[PDB]
Amino acid sequence: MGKCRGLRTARKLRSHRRDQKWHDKQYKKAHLGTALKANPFGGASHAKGIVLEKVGVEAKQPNSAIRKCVRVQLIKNGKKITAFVPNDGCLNFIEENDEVLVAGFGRKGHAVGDIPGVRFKVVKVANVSLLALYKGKKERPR
Amino acid sequence: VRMNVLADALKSINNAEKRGKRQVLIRPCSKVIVRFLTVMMKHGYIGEFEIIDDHRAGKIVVNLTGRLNKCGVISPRFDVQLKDLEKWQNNLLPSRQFGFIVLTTSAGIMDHEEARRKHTGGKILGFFF
Amino acid sequence: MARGPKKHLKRVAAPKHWMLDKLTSVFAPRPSTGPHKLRECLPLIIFLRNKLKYALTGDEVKKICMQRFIKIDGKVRADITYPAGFMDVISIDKTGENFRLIYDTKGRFAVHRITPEEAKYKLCKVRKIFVGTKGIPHLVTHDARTIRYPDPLIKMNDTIQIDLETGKITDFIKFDTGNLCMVTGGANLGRIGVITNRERHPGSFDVVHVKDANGNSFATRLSNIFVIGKGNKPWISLPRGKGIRLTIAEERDKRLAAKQSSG
Amino acid sequence: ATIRVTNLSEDTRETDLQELFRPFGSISRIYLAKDKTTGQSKGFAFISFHRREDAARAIAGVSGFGYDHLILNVEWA
Amino acid sequence: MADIQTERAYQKQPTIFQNKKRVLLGETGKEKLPRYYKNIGLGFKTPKEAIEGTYIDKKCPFTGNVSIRGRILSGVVTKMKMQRTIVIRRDYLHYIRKYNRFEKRHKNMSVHLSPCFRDVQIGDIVTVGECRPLSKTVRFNVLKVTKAAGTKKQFQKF
RNA sequence: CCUAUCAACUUUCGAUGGUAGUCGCCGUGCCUACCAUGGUGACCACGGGUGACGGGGAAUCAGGGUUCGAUUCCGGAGAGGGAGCCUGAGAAACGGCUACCACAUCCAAGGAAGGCAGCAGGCGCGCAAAUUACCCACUCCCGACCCGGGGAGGUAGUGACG
RNA sequence: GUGUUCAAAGCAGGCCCGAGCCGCCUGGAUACCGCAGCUAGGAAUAAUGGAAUAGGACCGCGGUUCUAUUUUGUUGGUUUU
RNA sequence: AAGACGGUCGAACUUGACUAUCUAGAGGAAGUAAAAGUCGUAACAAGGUUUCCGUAGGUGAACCUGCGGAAGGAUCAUUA
Repeated sequence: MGKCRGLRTARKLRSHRRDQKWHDKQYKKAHLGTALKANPFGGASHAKGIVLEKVGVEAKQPNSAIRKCVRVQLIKNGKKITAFVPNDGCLNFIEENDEVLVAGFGRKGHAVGDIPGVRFKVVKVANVSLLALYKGKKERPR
Repeated sequence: VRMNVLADALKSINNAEKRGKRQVLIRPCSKVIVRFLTVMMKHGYIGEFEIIDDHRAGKIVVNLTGRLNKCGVISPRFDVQLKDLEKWQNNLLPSRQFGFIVLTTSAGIMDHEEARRKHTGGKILGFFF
Repeated sequence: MARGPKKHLKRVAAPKHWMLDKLTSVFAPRPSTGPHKLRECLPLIIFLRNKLKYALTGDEVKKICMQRFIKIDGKVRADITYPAGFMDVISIDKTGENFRLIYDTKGRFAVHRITPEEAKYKLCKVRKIFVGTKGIPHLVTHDARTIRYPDPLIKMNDTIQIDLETGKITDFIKFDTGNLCMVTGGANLGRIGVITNRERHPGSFDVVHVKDANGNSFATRLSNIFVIGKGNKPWISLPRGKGIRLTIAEERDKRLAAKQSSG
Repeated sequence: ATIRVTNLSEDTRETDLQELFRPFGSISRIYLAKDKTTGQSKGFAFISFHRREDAARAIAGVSGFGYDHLILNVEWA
Repeated sequence: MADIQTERAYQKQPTIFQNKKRVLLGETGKEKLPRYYKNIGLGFKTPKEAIEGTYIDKKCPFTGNVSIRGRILSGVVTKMKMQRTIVIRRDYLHYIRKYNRFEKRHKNMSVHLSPCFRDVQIGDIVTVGECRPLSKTVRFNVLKVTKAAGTKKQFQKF
């Protein structure tokens, strides 16, 4: 347990709780604004960028595959980020300087899967939805 | 030394009762202890007590019974305006069908059923059931 | 900013007891400047076309007023949003009907027809009784009517029959214990009753213990008590809803019993 | 204001500059001198910022910063 | 009490002035013209000190033109330093519902001390009353300096 | 609201107070003479930070709590930034003025006129947000007035916030 | 409280008379207020109160001196009370 | 009426100083990930020199040693 509980000790409880709140990792990163400064999501939810280059990534063990990512510089945030390209044989439709809409993954602020330095995934290629291309609802216009 | 006297008495009885022991020596002995014991006694939770008189501060020998399950202390005391009584009663008692919250009101140290009728609140001492 | 006073008032920010709607209109009538304060007032329009329903446009309301068939307090008005108040009499000269405004204990302004005998005068409580300039005395009523040379024995919280034919004092009623009062505003809105005791406290705020007709006892501030005449001697009748005090259960029983039993 | 950029490549177009000059605030427009008779991107550009602070920040940083293996030169227009 | 010729300007009270009439010389008062005193009500009585006075203070509500209206507060004198002002520390309770105990809080307030109160010291309980702002910090004025048990020098033998 | 990797702070260009005056719609170190040496802090002052307007209110929580509040209503504040002013009971006013500063416009080169954080619309910005429409008939506001004027406000259009 | 067809909501409504009944009538409750302040009842609980080399109570009383105004019509002086 | 005396409010400008925020940068030295390569064998069973602390110095490196500790050692146990 281990706390004060007199008849005037309101002030002591009020401030002690506030002081200890800051320790927690989940709390601290968000409240010091670190999340915005380091990662492009936190203070945004989606972000559009221009494709710098298409990268092949010879995925770190465990799991033997070529993961295949794109490198994107986001227009709003101004940060260079490597983002996973999901869906099967869908790397193809990306082109250098053809944009993409990037969004976070699912861990939030930290790397996913077997691959470090990637914590984001592509959602639209050519701003017209990678999903729609994969299904074949829509065609690649570019 | 002792910054509450209720808390020591209540524990003393419970620890006796666990053993099956039918005596305790509680002290320092105060007016509030007497009053708490009488209300407790009336409902049958404990047996009769006898106050021995000294010029130190007094000592009480309580002959207890195992009709009690727990006498808790609400230390530090809180205000109860008859709309935190309900919150306490659901929280810290096993049913609303039995058990008493015992408070001190300006109309006397009384069980909370009597408090509800008077509509006089005060400070919460403890409870039992 | 804020460079001067507003000339508008929005609806859904107007006082409840005028009995306007919620958001179905975005502007309330707003009282004009006059003898009473805007909180306690009842703009002429709300009485004329929302209670007595003689207009279904605002265009009509202006046209009604210009006929000058409406006198308010014996004097000829033409203001579209006249700031009428407590015991102000409205005189329709085309139909011969005199209506006065007095609170229900529900808290809604009553449509309360009175005879033209009772519309000759109204009882106004003194607010100040003033030794004016060059040693001439005056009384000043709540509704900001200054009457010179008033009766020379009067004192504060007296009531005063003002006459509306001719102006001036037309006798007075002395303030004494057990006088009839209507307690106006607050949680004691529209209740009638005697006095009992007026408790005096030096410095601001003095409370007046009132006992109503039913026998429910309560205090309010002196400010919230309005003296409406002499004890057990009304000069205008009780309004609808008792005008005394009624419980929500009793009120429900009346509402269901009277409805589908008329016609 | 308006800032001039020089030592652009013919593989560096308006789009390549657009993402480059966003950490120095948002550009209003990027005009780039092109001639299609000879080459593509001549060598000079004119970036127009909306705000005076953002424009000056660009000139300071970008001059000495490498982009496509060349030292970009930026200066007040 | 203290003279008003101590400064560099002689003062008078309103509508108290010299008629020296036909007879030679004064006034030239023998107490610097009749000392006018008046009550302030609300369970306070003008003391001897007002009547005895002739002081150049006029922030006193028993000889001045200041009016006392509003809240009447009490405090303990935390500091007396320089003339005609004291500092009182006003203890109050700030209510906390969120924690189930609540906390004392205080403020120090500079308050005028009239020369209608003398034989005063630090630790004294004092009753102050609201007034129009006399000076930038000081909104209040000492109406009565009480002595009062819990303070003692009340067990005596002289 | 957060902060001690902010512990002493406030006046030489008043900091607090006394006295007297100038001044102001009026109180008051408001300002000034003279005279005092005050005032404030571990009960967090002082300093720094702040997508820090405030409230009524909103979302979720057994209870306790936690989180939200520019945003249909109320108060305050500003109308490119600063400073000054006129009219008037009320304005330090951008659909008033005057200067400067930053922006923009016309020019015959001497000059001259300007402020959409009003309604629509456009550009820029971005992940993000609609008609360059119709009407004073309603609801109210203003005026010399029922009569007129109102991007107040109503009306449609856009609208898988929900 | 109220029959928006249910409902989100809204503050409405319901009857009688052929349409001269020149008509009758119910409503738009009540509840909530960080605090502090104001009023008032209680006196438990937690603090708080005093008489020690004496002090508080009851016109208990005296000798001494002072000042204010009633009053002996009025106004002044002296002397008391 | 221009103009004009002296003052007050005072935008702005000019020269030094200051702090915060942002950004270029040859180079230097760390930690992390990054994985199956190169040199030892340090701790893990007493790891074949039990481990580790404070502190000082030394060893290419793990690490070793002196001086005082601890057992979380391999000793809860040594004597007429």
